[PDB]
Amino acid sequence: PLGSSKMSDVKCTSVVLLSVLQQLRVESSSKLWAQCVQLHNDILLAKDTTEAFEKMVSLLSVLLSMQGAVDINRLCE
Amino acid sequence: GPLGSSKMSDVKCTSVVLLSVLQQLRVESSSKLWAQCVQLHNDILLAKDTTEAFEKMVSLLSVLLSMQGAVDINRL
Amino acid sequence: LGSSKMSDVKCTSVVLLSVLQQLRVESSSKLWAQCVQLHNDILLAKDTTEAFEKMVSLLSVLLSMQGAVDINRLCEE
Amino acid sequence: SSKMSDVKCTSVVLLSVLQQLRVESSSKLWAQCVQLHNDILLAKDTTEAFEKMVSLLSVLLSMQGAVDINRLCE
Amino acid sequence: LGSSKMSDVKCTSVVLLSVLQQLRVESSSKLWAQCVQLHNDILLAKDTTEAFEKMVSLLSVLLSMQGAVDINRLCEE
Amino acid sequence: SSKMSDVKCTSVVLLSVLQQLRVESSSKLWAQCVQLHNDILLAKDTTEAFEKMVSLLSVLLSMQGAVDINRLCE
Amino acid sequence: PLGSSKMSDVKCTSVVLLSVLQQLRVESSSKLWAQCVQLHNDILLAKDTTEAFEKMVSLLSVLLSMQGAVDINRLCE
Amino acid sequence: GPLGSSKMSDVKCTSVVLLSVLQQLRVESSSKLWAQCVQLHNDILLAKDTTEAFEKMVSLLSVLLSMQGAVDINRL
Amino acid sequence: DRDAAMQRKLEKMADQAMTQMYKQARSEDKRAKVTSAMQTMLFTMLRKLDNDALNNIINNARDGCVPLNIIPLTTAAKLMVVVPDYGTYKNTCDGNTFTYASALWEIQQVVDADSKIVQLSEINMDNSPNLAWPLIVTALRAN
Amino acid sequence: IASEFSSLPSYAAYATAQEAYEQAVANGDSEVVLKKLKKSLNVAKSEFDRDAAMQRKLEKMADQAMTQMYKQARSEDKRAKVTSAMQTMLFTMLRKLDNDALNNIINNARDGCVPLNIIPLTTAAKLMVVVPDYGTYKNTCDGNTFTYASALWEIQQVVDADSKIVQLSEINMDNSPNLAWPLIVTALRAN
Amino acid sequence: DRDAAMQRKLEKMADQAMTQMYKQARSEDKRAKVTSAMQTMLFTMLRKLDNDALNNIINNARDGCVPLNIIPLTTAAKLMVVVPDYGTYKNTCDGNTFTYASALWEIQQVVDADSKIVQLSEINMDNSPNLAWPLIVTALRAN
Amino acid sequence: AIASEFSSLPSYAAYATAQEAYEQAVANGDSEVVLKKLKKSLNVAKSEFDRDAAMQRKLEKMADQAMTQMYKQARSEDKRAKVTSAMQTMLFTMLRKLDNDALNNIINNARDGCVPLNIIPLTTAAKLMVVVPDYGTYKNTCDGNTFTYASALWEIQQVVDADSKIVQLSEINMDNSPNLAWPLIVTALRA
Amino acid sequence: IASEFSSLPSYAAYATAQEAYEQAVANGDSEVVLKKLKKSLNVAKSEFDRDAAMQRKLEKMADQAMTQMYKQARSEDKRAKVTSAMQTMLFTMLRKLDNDALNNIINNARDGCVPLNIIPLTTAAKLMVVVPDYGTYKNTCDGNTFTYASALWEIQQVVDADSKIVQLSEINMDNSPNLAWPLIVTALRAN
Amino acid sequence: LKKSLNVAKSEFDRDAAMQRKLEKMADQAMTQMYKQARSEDKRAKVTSAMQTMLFTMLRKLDNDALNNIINNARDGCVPLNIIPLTTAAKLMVVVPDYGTYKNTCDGNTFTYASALWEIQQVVDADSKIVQLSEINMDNSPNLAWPLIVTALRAN
Amino acid sequence: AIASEFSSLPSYAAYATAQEAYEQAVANGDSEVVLKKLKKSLNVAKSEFDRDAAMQRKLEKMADQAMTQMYKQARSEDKRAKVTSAMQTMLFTMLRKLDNDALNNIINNARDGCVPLNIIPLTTAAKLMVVVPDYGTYKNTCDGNTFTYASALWEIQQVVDADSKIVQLSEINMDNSPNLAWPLIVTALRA
Amino acid sequence: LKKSLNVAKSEFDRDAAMQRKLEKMADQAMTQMYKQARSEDKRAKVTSAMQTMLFTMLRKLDNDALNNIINNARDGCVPLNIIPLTTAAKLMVVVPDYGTYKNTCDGNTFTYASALWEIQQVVDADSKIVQLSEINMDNSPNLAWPLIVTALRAN
Repeated sequence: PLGSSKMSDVKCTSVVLLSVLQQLRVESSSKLWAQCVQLHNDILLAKDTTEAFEKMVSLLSVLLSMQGAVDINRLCE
Repeated sequence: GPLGSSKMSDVKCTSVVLLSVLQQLRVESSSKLWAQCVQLHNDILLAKDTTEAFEKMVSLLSVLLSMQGAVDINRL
Repeated sequence: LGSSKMSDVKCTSVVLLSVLQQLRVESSSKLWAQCVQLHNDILLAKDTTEAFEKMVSLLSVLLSMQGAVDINRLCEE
Repeated sequence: SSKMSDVKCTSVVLLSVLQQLRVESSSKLWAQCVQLHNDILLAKDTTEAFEKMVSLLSVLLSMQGAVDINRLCE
Repeated sequence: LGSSKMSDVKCTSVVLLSVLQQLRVESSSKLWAQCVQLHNDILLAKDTTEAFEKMVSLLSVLLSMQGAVDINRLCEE
Repeated sequence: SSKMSDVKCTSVVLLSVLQQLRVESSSKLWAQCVQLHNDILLAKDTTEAFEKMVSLLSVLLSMQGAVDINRLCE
Repeated sequence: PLGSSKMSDVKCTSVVLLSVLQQLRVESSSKLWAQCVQLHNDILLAKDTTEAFEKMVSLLSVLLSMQGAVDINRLCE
Repeated sequence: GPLGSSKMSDVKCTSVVLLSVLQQLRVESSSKLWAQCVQLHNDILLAKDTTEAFEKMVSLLSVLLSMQGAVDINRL
Repeated sequence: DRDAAMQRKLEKMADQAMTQMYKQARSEDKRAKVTSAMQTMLFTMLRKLDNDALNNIINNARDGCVPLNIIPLTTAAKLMVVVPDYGTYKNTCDGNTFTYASALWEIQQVVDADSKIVQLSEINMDNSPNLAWPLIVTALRAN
Repeated sequence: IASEFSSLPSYAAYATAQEAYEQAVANGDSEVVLKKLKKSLNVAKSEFDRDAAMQRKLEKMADQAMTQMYKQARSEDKRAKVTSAMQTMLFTMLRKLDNDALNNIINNARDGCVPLNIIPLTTAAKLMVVVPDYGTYKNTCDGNTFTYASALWEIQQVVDADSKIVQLSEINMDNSPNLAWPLIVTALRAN
Repeated sequence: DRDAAMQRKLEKMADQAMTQMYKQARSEDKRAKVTSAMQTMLFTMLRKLDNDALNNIINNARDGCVPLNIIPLTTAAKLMVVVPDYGTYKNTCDGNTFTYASALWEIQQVVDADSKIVQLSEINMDNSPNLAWPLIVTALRAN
Repeated sequence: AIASEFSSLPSYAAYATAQEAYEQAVANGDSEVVLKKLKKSLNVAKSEFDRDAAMQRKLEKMADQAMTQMYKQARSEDKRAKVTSAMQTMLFTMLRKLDNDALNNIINNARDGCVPLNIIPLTTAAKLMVVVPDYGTYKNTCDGNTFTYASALWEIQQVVDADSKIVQLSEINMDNSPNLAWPLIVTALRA
Repeated sequence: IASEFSSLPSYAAYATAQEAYEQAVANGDSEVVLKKLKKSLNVAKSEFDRDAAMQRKLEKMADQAMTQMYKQARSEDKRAKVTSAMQTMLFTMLRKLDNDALNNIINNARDGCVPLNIIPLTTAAKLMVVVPDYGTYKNTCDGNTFTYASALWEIQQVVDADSKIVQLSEINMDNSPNLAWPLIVTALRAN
Repeated sequence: LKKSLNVAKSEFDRDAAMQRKLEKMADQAMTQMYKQARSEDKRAKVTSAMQTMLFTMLRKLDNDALNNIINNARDGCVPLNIIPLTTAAKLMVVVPDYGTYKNTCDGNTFTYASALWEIQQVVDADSKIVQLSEINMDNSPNLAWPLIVTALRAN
Repeated sequence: AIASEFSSLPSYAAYATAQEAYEQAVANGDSEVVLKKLKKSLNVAKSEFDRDAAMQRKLEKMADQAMTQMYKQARSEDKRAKVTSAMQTMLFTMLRKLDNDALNNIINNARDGCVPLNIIPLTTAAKLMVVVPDYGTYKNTCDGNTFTYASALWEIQQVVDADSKIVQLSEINMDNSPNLAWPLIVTALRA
Repeated sequence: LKKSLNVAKSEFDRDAAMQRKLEKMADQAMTQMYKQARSEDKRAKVTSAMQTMLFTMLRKLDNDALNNIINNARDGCVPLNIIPLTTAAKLMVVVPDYGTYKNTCDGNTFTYASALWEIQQVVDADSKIVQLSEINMDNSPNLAWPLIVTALRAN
């Protein structure tokens, strides 16, 4: 009832994504955290798969900024 | 892409979504309970056996189910 | 003729709580919680006897506060 | 009066209901409700009372989530 | 004869603040902070002219609040 | 009166000083100070005023840390 | 001005001790933390070296309970 | 007992006492400043060079000294 | 043009000017008339309820006989009241039984205005003038 | 005239002063009294208007609060939709896991049979569950036994909606309506 | 014996009994007499100060001419006031200058009761009856 | 095996490791020296593990108490909901008996989902706002640019849709209604 | 009679009722009026006593608050003594370190010359310090140079106690009293 | 039952209230002053498991835009603000070396997240403006890397 | 060397390590492959280090702003202290002119450190408490078991020392005074 | 000066307000979304340095009572409540093995922290009472270790 297989995957991925951000104690920055929740919320209510992916790009960018090459690098293993 | 212990993988991912639904229901307002929830979730993510994972998941799920009404398992 | 006295009791308890509130009763948390509890029991009473008993308890709070002098002027329509 | 005393009592129950719905959690609005309720109680003109009652009642009606009327009028 | 008018000004500003406080002025944080500030400047004034100027500012707050009608009754000993 | 008006004014300054020393941070005590101050202002008997003044002033005096008198009487 | 050489050492040690307890996030337990502060405070105001050592025994016991054999063991190196 | 880089040892211990005096003066009520204090203190405890230690200590001490009055360096 | 975005702005500043320092504090207390109106309404309603118990406590209160704690409903529940004079005492106390709010209460303790225990036997028509009135009576709900 | 303003104490003075003026102009009084009354009227009008501004100020703040309440409610609707999306996702995933224990508690929850504490995994561990009706009680309980979460539990006590003990012998189809539902069943994990 | 640890305990319970539900809320508002007493005291003191500026604003206020914001002290500081009628206007305004609190102010803007700008030229003895009184005058402190 | 329910505890690993080293030392015929050393290490690991287990039980007990507190708070809320229901029923029963046309009009309109957003004003040309959930309710109160409500007539000052975009009164016919984003928020001034 | 109780509104009624009774007993009125007045007196006495209890309640709470304030002050004295012990320890240790930079700022602090920000260690870094008097200014400043913490600092600006800029040429012995002390000196680390 | 498995060994009535009492007290003694801090070792393992789960999922999605920003992140090119989706929206990026710059920039156009961006400004490690003409292979060794590129999303 | 002021930063170590590996690779004549790989690693380590440095500056800036805010709050407190001083001076100047014996008595007694602990009562046999800092002040007001204070006489109900231990009125002579723990807290009832 | 060392390279007036502006903005861009968590690696090193400092100091003090509770702690014997200093005050301890029990207990007397304590009760790992006669070398293997000993401080 969430949508296609691809849409279900995106929505579920955004949930895990938000959890990782929280796990990285990003909640501290209340301004930034609010924007993350909003992105995450727009992905879950999305009807079109293209709006979901665009929002996921914005949300994932927060994680990449905080993690840094070194971490996501030895992480892609 | 790759498999990766399918069932164990599904259980762990389901636990992440469960903790989120719990947070979404504001269980975080009760620190003692929320801490236990986080522990169960964490122990599931580190579980080695699929059986251990499921047992913990039973404990963790019962917290959500106990919130009678604010969930409405029937309309779903 | 049972023109529903129950209804009058419940309606009156509501007015009574407000008078108590008007008399600054709230500034006594323990006593106020007790009043709210009496008022709620009345509004949910199934038997007219219970509503009146409870009403007795809640009214005793006001009589105690007003004091013999003031209560007397009121009675004087 | 009689019509006047029934409208005044009703305003008391109405204000209580507003309190029950936790409207007091909004100082701005609660202040207005109380002034409206007080004016109704201090009205000598039956027309002044009802005009205010209309304003007070509309606060309750605007709270759709807590005021499903056709379910209460049933 | 300089029987110290300064002293009267300072003493009066104290009474004035209290009247403002008595008139529920405090329920206006911004305005109240301003009053406190006027009252403090007066109590620390070194020159009698400054105390009176400040006093003018602080008194204007009360006159604004009382309104023509009430101020009039007072003047009537 | 004259002796009466001077004692009343003094009570106003005294209450202010108590406020300045942040006594209002203790509801219990502040309540008593205000009642004492109000009774002094509503006194017609010069003896009633001074008796209360003694009680009000003692609140200030008990605050040793904020009331080093011989340093002010100097 | 703290006292003898031995007394200075004890008082200083209690300061480091309290810092270690805090470093171990013992502040959480407000009941226990209050007792630690009190012990620490009594050591610093102590005049006699025997009262200091006794209090240090009570205070150090909190750390030993929380650390455990394994840690303080590989720590005695 | 043993020596153990005497001066470096003295500087690090003095930093622990400094942070405590600071806490004692309630600097913790200002989270941004207290965090910086904790950082300086920590960097002193991990300092490798005696010179680096002293520089940090200069920064950390100035926080206490800035609290003009609540310290009264003269009567001491 | 926005000749409305200009007037609507003036009416705003003017209003703010008149309002920024206006005494929005109560005066000549109508809050007292509000309380009067509500109590009148309340007593009118109580009168129409025509209940014995309610009438009894209201009537007793008018005689200075008031409850000091919420009137209890369960058996053996503690009740305390002020009995201002012998007139009220003889009118509500018979032996060891106290009659209040359409209920019977077993008297347990009585205290002086001097806060001293008073024995039931000394509360009689001959000796009452010697007692330190008013009295505080404590009784337990019978039945 | 200017109605719904009478509730303002300042409205009274204004009206009075307005009448006195007209009355004096009627009886044709001298300019001396007329000027006096006119001034009285000007000041009253003046104060009435300040009040009018203060009242409109009060009303606006109240309206601003209502619109804010409207916004917050809209936000909650949106929040609810999100929560709902997550629940659906959560329950779809739970179904795929296809585990008897998980499935059992989810199905019991659908009927109102829900846990009051975290389901324990060790033996003799205490569990408490809410049983809404006799039908549900009959489908999970059997004698002194309670079957839940793919496990056996030994009933230690039953209490009615009034926190009063209920003996097992009292819980049967014919004596159902006489009990205060729901019932809270306390049991210890068997095996 | 502790025959004191018994009476002191009774006096405590009795007191608590009388106090647990007693109306400790104000009544017949003396709080209004307190406010009256303080204002009387204040005005008496202001009168004895005998200051022109203070007397001027008090006197003006009695005529319905009140300040809408704190009276400023620095040059070019903004002041706003209500001018209830032409009587007050002609008594305090001369050309483009406003005389208030022993100070001169350069009038900057005037608004109707309808919150509309009014030009100084139209405020005269012949045309005043056509204006929407009261007026709100805004001026900047001169000197 | 049953002590592996604490498998998550950090001190668990150390304990298991200590037991293994010992077992292996005995299996390898190691000397008394090493044997006692490994056994000492094991006993300590065991005691620390046991203390952790106790902390875990305590964290669980507290969570359980929190759950129980929530249940009571929920039961309490339910009770409050019933009280609220009782008061509203009492309130509308009284409004009904008052039988005033204006009140009845806003109640009946609310029944159809037509409710005000800001406080109904009594000021001439005052500002009113109401939400209209559908064309049905809209047609019952809108006649041209005039809105009938609360026994009074208002003039529509603006009509806005569910996205906040303006809407013309012309583009609101029985046929086009399907193309609009409901509800609609009408703004109007008292006649 | 019972003085310092007159401030109680209930005291008035009591006194009045007490007099009316005596007056009626004097004029020798009939038992009918006497009984009436007596009852009035009994009730008044009754209410007066409740008030008396409430007043004494008020007084006690006030006293309890004062004793608590006494306790808290005692606690602070103790706290101060502790803080003092730590300061002494801290400063004794600082002296043993015997570092010129540390010693310099401690000595400057003794004269009132203290930092407004954390002393920076990098070049061109901004430092701000309070200079209480000219004597202190002369001992640390020289031209456009400021010597502090074993480092050279280049003055970027000086402001008086009124936040107003002060030109270096104005800071000299003869023009000292004309300046608004203290002065805040802003400088950048040299070298 | 199982009310024995635990409460067995020797028996009577309150000879059980006694046992439950001891256990409760023994647990209290053990928990009174026990470790309050968190095990950093485990928290690290949890983070790792969650990230592994996340990237496995992102990989599975195989979306060009996500892949692009992930790979650029692996090269040190990371976003400093949330990537915007509306036209002319501002985006700021760190470019660590020339190899990464030339791989993503061509003239005054920056290719990122399956989109094009117009470069408005470039500043080096010293916060100084760098002219696009300054950024080329031969002159790269003279630049104070890294660089912060600012661009506006193309239509 | 100057970049070693960030030596504390965590990303500092990685950066330094990356630079060394590269330098060593070049010194060892390693191939282009490895060389570019190590150089890539270095550039990234460098960028991350630079971003950390920026965070450090920001944490310092914020700390500095907090210090500055504290300075203002301190200056503000000082100003408030002056206002308090002014009001007390004004208050005691007025008390002096009131020239009432009772007030003067408690003021003079307070001057010597003899101050009340609870509110001075006016009730007959009411409870009063005062602290007596030394035998000097004690002898000026204590005459046997009668305490003179506030133009009234009280009867000592109890005398307590600085440790809370009771004290007899006999063990309070000029000679023994040195053996007692001052101050003393006297409790007494109005005559 | 040094107002050049930093603000040198090419010069004018507001050709400086520009540079300070860029730096401020470049730092803001870098700090907008930067790591908020704490480095667990360092926190561990700080704790270690503080404990090393503490135990070095405790060793230097060389006090018999402190040494005793430290050494017993190294043997697994640790206090569960704060060690009391007043007579008859209650103390609870964990005893991990027989070797440690016999090294600290003799009959119903427990020797700890340079003091003597009267044993009131002993409970094993199962929270069951153990009789002192049960605790001896030969029977130790049959006990459910560890043990929690409760004692009252001697006079």
